[PDB]
Amino acid sequence: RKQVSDGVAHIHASFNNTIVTITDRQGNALGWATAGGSGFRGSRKSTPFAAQVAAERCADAVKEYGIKNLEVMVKGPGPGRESTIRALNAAGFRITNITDVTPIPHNGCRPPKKRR
Amino acid sequence: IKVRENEPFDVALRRFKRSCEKAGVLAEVRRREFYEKPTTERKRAKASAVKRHAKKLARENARRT
Amino acid sequence: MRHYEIVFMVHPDQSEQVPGMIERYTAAITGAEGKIHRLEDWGRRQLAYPINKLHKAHYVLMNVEAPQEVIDELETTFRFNDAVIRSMVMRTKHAVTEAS
Amino acid sequence: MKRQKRDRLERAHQRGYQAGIAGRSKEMCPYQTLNQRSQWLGGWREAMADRVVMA
Amino acid sequence: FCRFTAEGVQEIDYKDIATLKNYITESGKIVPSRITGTRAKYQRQLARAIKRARYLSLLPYTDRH
Amino acid sequence: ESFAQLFEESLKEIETRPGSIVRGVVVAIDKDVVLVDAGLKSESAIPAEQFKNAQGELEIQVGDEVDVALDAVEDGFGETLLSREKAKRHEAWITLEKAYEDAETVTGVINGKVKGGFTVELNGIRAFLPGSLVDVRPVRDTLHLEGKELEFKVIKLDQKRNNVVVSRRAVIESEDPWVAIAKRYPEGTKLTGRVTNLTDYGCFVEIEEGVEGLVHVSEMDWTNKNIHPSKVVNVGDVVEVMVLDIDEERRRISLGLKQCKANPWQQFAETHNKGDRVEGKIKSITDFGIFIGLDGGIDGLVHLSDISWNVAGEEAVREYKKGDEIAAVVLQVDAERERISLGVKQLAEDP
RNA sequence: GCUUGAGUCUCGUAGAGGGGGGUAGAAUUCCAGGUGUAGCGGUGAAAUGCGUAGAGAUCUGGAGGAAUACCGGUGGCGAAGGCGGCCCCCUGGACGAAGACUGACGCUCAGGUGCGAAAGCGUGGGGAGCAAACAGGAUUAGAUACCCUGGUAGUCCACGCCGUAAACGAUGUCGACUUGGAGGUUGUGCCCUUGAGGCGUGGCUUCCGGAGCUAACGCGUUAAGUCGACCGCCUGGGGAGUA
Repeated sequence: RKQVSDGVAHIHASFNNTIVTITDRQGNALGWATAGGSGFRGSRKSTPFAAQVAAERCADAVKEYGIKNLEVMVKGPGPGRESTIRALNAAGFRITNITDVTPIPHNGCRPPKKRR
Repeated sequence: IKVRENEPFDVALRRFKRSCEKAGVLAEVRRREFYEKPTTERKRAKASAVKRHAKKLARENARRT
Repeated sequence: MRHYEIVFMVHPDQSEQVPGMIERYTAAITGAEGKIHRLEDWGRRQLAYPINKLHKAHYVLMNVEAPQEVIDELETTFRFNDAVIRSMVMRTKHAVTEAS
Repeated sequence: MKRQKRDRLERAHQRGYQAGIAGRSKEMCPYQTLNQRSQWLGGWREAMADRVVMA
Repeated sequence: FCRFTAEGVQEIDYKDIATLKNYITESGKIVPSRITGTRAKYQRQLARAIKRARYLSLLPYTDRH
Repeated sequence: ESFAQLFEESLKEIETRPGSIVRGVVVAIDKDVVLVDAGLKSESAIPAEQFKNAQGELEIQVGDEVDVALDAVEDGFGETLLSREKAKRHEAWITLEKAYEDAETVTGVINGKVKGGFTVELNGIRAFLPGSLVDVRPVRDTLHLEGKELEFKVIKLDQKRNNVVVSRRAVIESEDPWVAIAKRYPEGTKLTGRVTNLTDYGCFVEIEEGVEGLVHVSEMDWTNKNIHPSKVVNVGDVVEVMVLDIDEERRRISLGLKQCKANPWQQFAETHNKGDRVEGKIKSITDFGIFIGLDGGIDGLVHLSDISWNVAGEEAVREYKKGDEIAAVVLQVDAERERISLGVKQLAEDP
C-alpha cells in the first residue's frame, strides 16, 4: 500500500480491448483494470465506454495507494484512448503530462497479411 | 505525443498531433506488407492529384448558378 | 591525398587521457607524411540519446589529410579501445576549418 | 401527403455525415449551392472525428 | 516558399544543428520539402546531414529515448 | 512604320507595372461596379468598396483618375488588381517621409490594443501597432477622452510584415518568417490581416510578412457548420484575427476569428444574466419540448415545456403560445460552459 | 583527303548503379528477474488457443535475426531484371562548359555468348517476424476455401543450378525531320547577384493537347505523324505452345 504520491498511468489501447495499468514513477504496477473485465464482452469491449468504465474501476482500487497526480502514457490506436483520459480528469487526478508510446518501427519485422 | 503545459491544456493539441501522425502510420503498418501496392496506390493517388488539379482548373469556367 | 573528417566520441570519465589520445593519433598520422587541418575538441556535451546507459560524452573533431592505410590502421585503433565509443571517418574533398 | 423534411439544409448535413463515415474521403460528392455544400462538408468533417473515435 | 540553402551559397554540413533543428520536427522526423520548400539537392544533402548527426547523437531519432 | 515600333517603346516608357500612374478614367459607374481604363488590355471590374471614403458614400464620378495595380495578367478575361492597395504605397511614402522627415505628423487616434499596441488609423485606413507605440511614456490613453486627437509619433514598425505602432499625445516629446516565429506567438495576439482566398473550408487571412493563416470554418462566427465563409465575411478585407496556434514544423499558423461576437454572447449571459432579468423576445421554431425564443443577437436555445403556464406536462407549446411572437420571457439561468441559457415563461401573474 | 557521324583527353556535376566490409536506432520474438492479478487474445459474431503452474500489462538487463519510419518526391540511377539507414574500400555508366586530338573508326545483327524478379533445386550455415503444406476452431446444405488460433519448407547468407513472368510502354534498335502549353529534375552562359531577378542554352523525365495517323480507343517532337537501315515475329478458333 506503500503511500505513494505520484503515478504513471499506462493505457494500452488496442482495437479489441483497452487495459489501463496505473503504476508509479518507478515502473512497477500498482493496479490495472481492463475494458473486458468491466462486464463488457466481445464486440462491446471495443467501445470507448468500456474504456471509461475501465479507467473508473482502476482509479478506484488505486485509492489505497493515495495518488494525487499521475502522468498518462497511451499505447495503441484504439477506440478508447481519449474517453479513458477524460475519465482520469474526472476521476480526481492531476495530469502532469501526456505522452505517446505507440511503437512505430523504422520498418523492421514484416506485418501479417490479414484480410480478404 | 508530449503535452505538459499550464492549466488550460491537455486535450486539443494532443489529439491533433497524436491523432494525425499516430493514426496515419499505425493504421498503415498494422498489416499488409504488399511490396507492390504502395507503387499502385501512390500511382493512383498522384494521378488523381493531377487530375483533380487540372479538373478543378478547367472546371473554373462556369456552372450556370 | 585522401581527406578525412574524423569525429570520434569519448567515454566521459576517461576524458583526461584525451590530450594524450590526440597526441598519439596525430603523431601516428604525422609519422607518415600526412598533414592535418583541424583539431577542434568540443568538450563534454550532452548526448541526444543514451549510448550504453550513459549520457554526456566528450567529442573530438580531427579532419585530417592522410593516406588510406594509415587511416585504416587508425580506424582499427578506434575499434580496439574501450575508451572510444562511436568513432566516425568521413569523406574526401578539400578539408576545412572552424565549424560550430 | 405533405411537404419535404428539413428542406435539404439539415438533410444536406446528414448526407455529408453518412458519406463522411462510410469512407468517401473525396469530399467531392456534395451539392453545389452554398447553403447546402457548406454543411455537407460540415457533416463530412463532423464525421471524420466520429471515424477516429471508432474503427 | 523560399529555400534558405539556396539563399545562402551553402553545401549542407552536418554539424550546424542550429540550422538542422529547424528541419527536424519535435518528434525527430525530417520535415518535407513541400513544407520547408527547399530545393531537392539541398533536401538530399539535408537528409544525409540529419541522419549523420543522428549517428553522432547530435540529434535524436525519436522522442522516446 | 518604325513609327509603330517607336510608338510601342514610347508607350512602354509612359506606363509602369504597379499602381503608380494615375491613369484609368472612370468610364462607367453602376452599383456595385466601377470600371476604368489605364491603358491596359481590358477594363477593370472594380468594386465600389475600394472607392468610398470613410463614411460609406462614393467620391468619384466620370473622368476621375486613380491608379490600380498590376503584375497579374488574365484570369480568363479582365485586367487588374485593385487601386485601393495603390493607396498603401502612398501611405508608405508618407510614413517614409516621417521616417524620412525624421518624423511624420498627421493625426493618430489610438483607443486600444488588439495585440499589445494601440490601433492607429490614418485617413481611411486603420493600422495596428505594438503596445509601446501608442504612448510615449506610461500615460495610457484609457483615461484620455475616447478616440482622442493627437497625431502618431512612430514607436515601432516591423519593416516586412506591416505593423506600425504610433505615439499619441505628448506633443512636446520629439528562412525569413520562420526562424524567429515568436513575435505574434504567445497565446492570442490579435492581428489585422487582409483575407486572400476562401477555399470553402477556409478564408486564408495572411499578412505578417510572408506567412499563411487559415481561420478555417469552425470559428468565423458563432454558428458552426452551415456558415459558408464567403457569405459571412468578405473577399480581400482586413479583419480582427489573432494566432491561437503556431506550429513550428508543418508551418501552419492556425488563426481564429470567433474572438469577437463571443463577447456579445457572454454579455447576453451577463448583461441580462445578472439574476432574473425579463426579456421581450420572439420565438422562431417550437420543437415539442419548448418554443425557442432567439432575440438579442444570436443567443441560442431557450424556454423548456416545463414552465409555460402553471401546468406541467400536458401543454404542447404550439397550442399555448404562438409562432413568431414577442413574449415575457425572463432568464432564470445562464450556463457559461456548453452555451445554454434557459429562459422561462411561468413568471407571470396567474398564481 | 575533310569533319558534321563516331571516339579520346583536361575540369567538374548529380545519382536507392554494382561488389566487398563495418556500424546505428526504433520495433517484433524469446530468456532471466521485479511489481501485480483475473483475465488475455480474436471476430461480422464466436470458438479453438494462452492464463491462478501467475498470463495480458509495466519496468530493468541480455541474446538473435531481419527490414531500414521520417526524408520520399507520376523524384533518381541502371541495357533489362532491379536498386532506399549511415560510413569506408574497389569499381561501371551518364551529363554539361571551353578547347585540343583521331579521321567514317558507323548502324543493325541470324547463329553464339553474357545478364536475367519471384518460386524452386543442390551443398553448408542461419532462423526474429511472416508464412505454402499441415493441425484445430468457425462459416456453410457441404467448405479439402476466404475468417481466426497455431505452425514446417521457404523467405536470409555463401557457393552452383534453373532461365521462366501481365519479364508490359502489352510499343525491337539506330538516325533524320515535323505547330504548342504546364510542370519535375539536373548542368551551364550573359546581364542591374544589385531581390528566391530577367533572357537563353544542353540532358533525362511527367501530363494535356495541335496537324497528321488509327477500325476506334487513343498516340501526338520521348509518335502509334513523314521517312531510311537492319533484325525478330504473324497468317481463322479449338487440338496446342500439346504430342
